[PDB]
Amino acid sequence: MRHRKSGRQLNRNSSHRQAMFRNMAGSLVRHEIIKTTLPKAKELRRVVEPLITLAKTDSVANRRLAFARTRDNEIVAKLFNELGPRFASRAGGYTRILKCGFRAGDNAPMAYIELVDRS
Amino acid sequence: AVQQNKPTRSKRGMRRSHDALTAVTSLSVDKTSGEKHLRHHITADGYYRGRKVIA
Amino acid sequence: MIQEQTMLNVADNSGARRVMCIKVLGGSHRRYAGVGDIIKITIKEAIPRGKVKKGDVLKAVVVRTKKGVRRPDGSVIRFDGNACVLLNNNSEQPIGTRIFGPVTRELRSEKFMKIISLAPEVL
Amino acid sequence: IGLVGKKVGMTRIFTEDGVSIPVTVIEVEANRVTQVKDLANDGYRAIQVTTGAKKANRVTKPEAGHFAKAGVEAGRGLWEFRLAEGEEFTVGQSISVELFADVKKVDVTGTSKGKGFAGTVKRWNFRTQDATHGNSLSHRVPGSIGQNQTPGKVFKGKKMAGQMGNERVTVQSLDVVRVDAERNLLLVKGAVPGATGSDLIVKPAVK
Amino acid sequence: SNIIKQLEQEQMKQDVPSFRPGDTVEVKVWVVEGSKKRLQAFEGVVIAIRNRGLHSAFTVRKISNGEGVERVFQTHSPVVDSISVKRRGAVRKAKLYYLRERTGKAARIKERL
RNA sequence: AGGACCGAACCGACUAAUGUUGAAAAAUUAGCGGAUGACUUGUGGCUGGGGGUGAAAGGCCAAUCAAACCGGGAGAUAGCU
RNA sequence: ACACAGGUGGUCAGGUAGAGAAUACCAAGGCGCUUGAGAGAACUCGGGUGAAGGAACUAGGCAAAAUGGUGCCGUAACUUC
RNA sequence: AAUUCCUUGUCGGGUAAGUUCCGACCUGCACGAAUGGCGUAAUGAUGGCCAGGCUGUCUCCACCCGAGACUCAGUGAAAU
RNA sequence: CGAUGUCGGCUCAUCACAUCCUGGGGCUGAAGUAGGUCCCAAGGGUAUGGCUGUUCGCCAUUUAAAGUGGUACGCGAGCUGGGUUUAGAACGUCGUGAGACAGUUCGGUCCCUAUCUGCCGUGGGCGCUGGAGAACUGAGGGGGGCUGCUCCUAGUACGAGAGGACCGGAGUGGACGCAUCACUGGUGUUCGGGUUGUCAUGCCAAUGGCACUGCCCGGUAGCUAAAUGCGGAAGAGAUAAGUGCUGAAAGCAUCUAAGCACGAAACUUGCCCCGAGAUGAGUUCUCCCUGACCCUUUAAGGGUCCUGAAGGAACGUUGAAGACGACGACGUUGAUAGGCCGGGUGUGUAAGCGCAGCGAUGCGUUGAGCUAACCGGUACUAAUGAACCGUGAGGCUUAACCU
Ligand SMILES: [Mg+2]
Ligand SMILES: [Mg+2]
Ligand SMILES: [Mg+2]
Ligand SMILES: [Mg+2]
Ligand SMILES: [Mg+2]
Ligand SMILES: [Mg+2]
Ligand SMILES: [Mg+2]
Ligand SMILES: [Mg+2]
Ligand SMILES: [Mg+2]
Ligand SMILES: [Mg+2]
Ligand SMILES: [Mg+2]
Ligand SMILES: [Mg+2]
Ligand SMILES: [Mg+2]
Ligand SMILES: [Mg+2]
Ligand SMILES: [Mg+2]
Ligand SMILES: [Mg+2]
Ligand SMILES: [Mg+2]
Ligand SMILES: [Mg+2]
Ligand SMILES: [Mg+2]
Ligand SMILES: [Mg+2]
Ligand SMILES: [Mg+2]
Ligand SMILES: [Mg+2]
Ligand SMILES: [Mg+2]
Ligand SMILES: [Mg+2]
Ligand SMILES: [Mg+2]
Ligand SMILES: [Mg+2]
Ligand SMILES: [Mg+2]
Ligand SMILES: [Mg+2]
Ligand SMILES: [Mg+2]
Ligand SMILES: [Mg+2]
Ligand SMILES: [Mg+2]
Ligand SMILES: [Mg+2]
Ligand SMILES: [Mg+2]
Ligand SMILES: [Mg+2]
Ligand SMILES: [Mg+2]
Ligand SMILES: [Mg+2]
Ligand SMILES: [Mg+2]
Ligand SMILES: [Mg+2]
Ligand SMILES: [Mg+2]
Ligand SMILES: [Mg+2]
Ligand SMILES: [Mg+2]
Ligand SMILES: [Mg+2]
Ligand SMILES: [Mg+2]
Ligand SMILES: [Mg+2]
Ligand SMILES: [Mg+2]
Ligand SMILES: [Mg+2]
Ligand SMILES: [Mg+2]
Ligand SMILES: [Mg+2]
Ligand SMILES: [Mg+2]
Ligand SMILES: [Mg+2]
Ligand SMILES: [Mg+2]
Ligand SMILES: [Mg+2]
Ligand SMILES: [Mg+2]
Ligand SMILES: [Mg+2]
Ligand SMILES: [Mg+2]
Ligand SMILES: [Mg+2]
Ligand SMILES: [Mg+2]
Ligand SMILES: [Mg+2]
Ligand SMILES: [Mg+2]
Ligand SMILES: [Mg+2]
Ligand SMILES: [Mg+2]
Ligand SMILES: [Mg+2]
Ligand SMILES: [Mg+2]
Ligand SMILES: [Mg+2]
Ligand SMILES: [Mg+2]
Ligand SMILES: [Mg+2]
Ligand SMILES: [Mg+2]
Ligand SMILES: [Mg+2]
Ligand SMILES: [Mg+2]
Ligand SMILES: [Mg+2]
Ligand SMILES: [Mg+2]
Ligand SMILES: [Mg+2]
Ligand SMILES: [Mg+2]
Ligand SMILES: [Mg+2]
Ligand SMILES: [Mg+2]
Ligand SMILES: [Mg+2]
Ligand SMILES: [Mg+2]
Ligand SMILES: [Mg+2]
Ligand SMILES: [Mg+2]
Ligand SMILES: [Mg+2]
Ligand SMILES: [Mg+2]
Ligand SMILES: [Mg+2]
Ligand SMILES: [Mg+2]
Repeated sequence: MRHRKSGRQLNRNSSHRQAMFRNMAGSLVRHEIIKTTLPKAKELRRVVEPLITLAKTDSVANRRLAFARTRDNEIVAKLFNELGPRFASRAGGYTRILKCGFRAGDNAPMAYIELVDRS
Repeated sequence: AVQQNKPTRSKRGMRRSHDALTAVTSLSVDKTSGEKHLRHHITADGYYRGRKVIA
Repeated sequence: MIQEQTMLNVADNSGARRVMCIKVLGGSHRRYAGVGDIIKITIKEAIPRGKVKKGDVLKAVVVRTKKGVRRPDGSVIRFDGNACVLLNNNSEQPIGTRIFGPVTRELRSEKFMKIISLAPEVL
Repeated sequence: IGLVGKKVGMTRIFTEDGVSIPVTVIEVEANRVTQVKDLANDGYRAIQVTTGAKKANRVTKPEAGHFAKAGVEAGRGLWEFRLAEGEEFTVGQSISVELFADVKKVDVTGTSKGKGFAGTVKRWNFRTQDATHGNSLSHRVPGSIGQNQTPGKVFKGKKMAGQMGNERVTVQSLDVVRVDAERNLLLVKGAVPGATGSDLIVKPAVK
Repeated sequence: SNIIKQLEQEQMKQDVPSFRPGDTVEVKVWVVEGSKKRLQAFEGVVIAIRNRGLHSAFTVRKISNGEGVERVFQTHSPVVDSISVKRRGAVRKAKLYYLRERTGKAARIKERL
């Protein structure tokens, strides 16, 4: 049973779950605030925060490593250029989960997840 | 796997006694934008704990 | 961890080569046997001119298991082959005079002094 | 009487022999006594103990008034131990860990780790049917739970699926290995109930 | 917890050397035959090193008259006395369990320099 | 060369599991047999009910066959329910 | 009977390995299978791995597991050659 | 023996143990010569048995991945 | 017969005593050991395989013993379907023939979403006579009970010998059960690495996708068993069969009619667990509410204004708690979760550069890089100031203290 385990399964096999997590992280880095369901964003916390922690020290090895994590040169360059110095002086916790109601088609409890240095 | 007699409307009402809903207790009225929302939920205009976060 | 229908090899020069356990002795629903345990074996194969014939039934003490035995510290001693030392059916002494391979220290008692004295090593 | 410890973790103790002992580390703080019950007031001879320290803004006013009239610091719970005849405990006393400076065996009682809605094979140690040889939709189901038409009832206490564990269970006569009067530890040998952070009542042994 | 680590480091040993999995090791341990604490010498390669602090272990495997013998020594136990490294081996792995299905010439290891 | 060999199309249907008020009034999945022949298939024709056709099982003849289906004799008859 | 995992004959047949129209990834192209969100209990279905033992299971090695290719060495009893 | 009741006939091999298997004995209830007898290399999604390899088939199950089951929202049957 | 599915195996069992072991005895053609037979006793325990469809059996080998029966020859709305008892086929025999054979081989669909009772778990309502939070006592129920071997007593008693005790004491095992992850290990499709084919990131380099996690190799936490802790008791009560002491009806005798003592794994207890819905609703402790009127049918009555306590509930962050409820922790006066920092473990020398070789590759940087669930810390984000249910001294009759 689920004693001391961590990581929501989210009704998806593992290849699909990892691929949608890096896709949602790319969408968050581009559009700077996204709106998704609540457990998807609660799992996106511990995925999009290691990218910014990795890019808080800029180097070629960490830049290729974030290219492995996100598979996109735009997300990599936007990270290491703008989301590095903006959250330089920030000891973790770069996202701000805001619950916002429900989705009208399947009653999924929605959530607006943004970066804290948004505005 | 199938029933033996027809159950009364008494038994059907007694079983349905639990499936009735409970209401939302009380909506939090925000202090600085005067509108109702759920607890810990952002409103329709976009306020939550005072400040407008969203477009 | 030796069951019925295991196929032990033989760690003495008594004559057998590949023996098969048939009944562990000691209790009802006795499942396994560690080392230093008396089982009953049949003999599948022999050296041609030996003390034992193929198709007999005689007791044997297990001396080496692949599961290993836990010391009172935790040092378990795996081997690479389940072995045994043949015995007699009534008197229960080892039939052979010379033991191949190593032997554990679990075997040392009042009972198996011949086997622990005739082993080359004790591990 | 006993103590109310909190099971920290399990580890080894080595001796100079070379043996290895599975040792559970029950930390035991100074157990405060809150209320001593006798025959004419209450109905039996038994004391009430408490440990730890709860938040002031989490202890409610009945509990806080109870502790403040009792005269001790606001603990974290309550437990009640019977008094064998020959013990007169004061209401302000604070039972230390050196109570076990003489015993060899203790009896440890705690909440076992709840394993869910465990089935029959996990719970009551049933067996299975075959995984091949024709067997269809019945690899681990219970099986026949009664007889034909007489009884015509499943007998009470029939072994079935339910919630395994999360129940007070007690292990009897574990040997105490060490009493640390400095670190406030009781080092026993074996496998006490409960996970890390469980509350265990440790009593001196009966058998 | 820190309490377990306190009780752990108060009786963990102090002179554990730098054996790497592959470096062949001769261990002198305390065997009691009758009533005599003597030493036995178990020498062989080290195929599995496990670190959990006081619960650490290493699995020395040798060939003692054809029948190979593994033995998982508990490191900080006082039933071992001496650990020595005969030669410095070097594999590109960390737990050499592939050595079991090889014998003789096909289970040597290139030396570390 | 072959009613030869191993094997995809294509024809099947040997075993197992899943379904069986299913996705399906016989199927899916994983394996399986033949796969240049007594093969298989498109399109049109032919044989009509005591009749057809049958490498033969009383099989097939429109989800029906120890004698089809539709109408008529016909409100057959029924010492039976 | 259904916007039904079923059935249906011809023509066109790219890249990389491959013997191949198998197979794996692809291009052009086309789609994501008309209910979703959680939680990660029993139990069931499709699967993966497993100590030590290896048919002891059982009606029965049913099912699974293994063996698998190209070139060379080699090959018995029997035989209608 | 696909024919055999008594019958698990008897003897031998195989196995520690073999109502099945294989080889003989003939006492063929009730085989038998084109409704064929007896042989037989090849062939068999065929029948019976043994052995090597292999393995959760099992001693004894344990964990893990997914689809259901369970909870919320929508639509919503059935045999009885 | 407008149907109750019929042998055997698996899985679950439960009961009886006409007992197979273990417990207690009486007799013995009982020296000891091993026994024979009879009486009390059902708490536990009661085998693996070969052949057959088997139950049964025979056999091999253990065991303390491998109980005898019921329970629809228990159990197919739980499971094979080998046999029996469908349609194919054949052999012997019968019948001229269609066909038949408790004769024989070969092959042959086992459906169901649980309404009610039952049972295993877990909740909502209200009650318990003011309300709320805690601990309890225990009426009553359940669980558990098995035993081998070795040694001491002691080769003593006994016996001519061989052999070999009773009673008691100690250890070490089997089977069963509970607990746990510290050890040995398994798993560990979320960690690390190798590697095949191919596609893509313009290309080399480095990486990612896809092929059951592509195939392997290790493996953290967690769950686990083969792994390691523990259990069964001791003792007390009343006893069964049996043994008695004293003792008369019956001057003797007599275990019994008066009286008393001993006596079993059986029953009540002792050990573990549930447990005040135990409506017989118990006990103790703590905390909180100390305001106004208005009315008629005066009542344990209704309505209005102010008040809203103790606490609960809701919401949120969640948990070694969990199907959903429930239980537990926490809500800025804060470590609950995520992040972050340090660590630990895992994998096993990353990238980039430089050197060496023709080149694959090696060397130096390098035990480097990466590191899920673990450990100790840090408010960086998220756990909002509220609003909501709950009220405002708690009836009558008697009795005891008070004045
Ligand atoms: Mg966690
Ligand atoms: Mg879903
Ligand atoms: Mg994949
Ligand atoms: Mg009726
Ligand atoms: Mg309902
Ligand atoms: Mg749980
Ligand atoms: Mg089984
Ligand atoms: Mg079925
Ligand atoms: Mg199945
Ligand atoms: Mg029934
Ligand atoms: Mg009745
Ligand atoms: Mg051909
Ligand atoms: Mg197919
Ligand atoms: Mg072919
Ligand atoms: Mg006609
Ligand atoms: Mg016919
Ligand atoms: Mg038809
Ligand atoms: Mg007709
Ligand atoms: Mg009519
Ligand atoms: Mg007429
Ligand atoms: Mg559709
Ligand atoms: Mg279609
Ligand atoms: Mg192609
Ligand atoms: Mg293809
Ligand atoms: Mg699942
Ligand atoms: Mg497998
Ligand atoms: Mg295995
Ligand atoms: Mg492995
Ligand atoms: Mg293995
Ligand atoms: Mg066999
Ligand atoms: Mg068998
Ligand atoms: Mg069997
Ligand atoms: Mg098969
Ligand atoms: Mg396979
Ligand atoms: Mg016969
Ligand atoms: Mg014979
Ligand atoms: Mg014959
Ligand atoms: Mg005949
Ligand atoms: Mg004939
Ligand atoms: Mg003739
Ligand atoms: Mg056989
Ligand atoms: Mg619904
Ligand atoms: Mg009938
Ligand atoms: Mg009827
Ligand atoms: Mg009796
Ligand atoms: Mg007698
Ligand atoms: Mg009984
Ligand atoms: Mg009874
Ligand atoms: Mg019976
Ligand atoms: Mg009967
Ligand atoms: Mg029956
Ligand atoms: Mg009968
Ligand atoms: Mg049956
Ligand atoms: Mg039934
Ligand atoms: Mg049949
Ligand atoms: Mg027929
Ligand atoms: Mg008949
Ligand atoms: Mg129900
Ligand atoms: Mg309730
Ligand atoms: Mg009781
Ligand atoms: Mg572990
Ligand atoms: Mg651990
Ligand atoms: Mg491991
Ligand atoms: Mg793995
Ligand atoms: Mg593990
Ligand atoms: Mg690639
Ligand atoms: Mg490249
Ligand atoms: Mg792709
Ligand atoms: Mg007693
Ligand atoms: Mg007298
Ligand atoms: Mg007298
Ligand atoms: Mg008495
Ligand atoms: Mg007893
Ligand atoms: Mg008793
Ligand atoms: Mg603080
Ligand atoms: Mg934290
Ligand atoms: Mg390390
Ligand atoms: Mg790399
Ligand atoms: Mg490098
Ligand atoms: Mg170096
Ligand atoms: Mg490292
Ligand atoms: Mg770290
Ligand atoms: Mg911490």
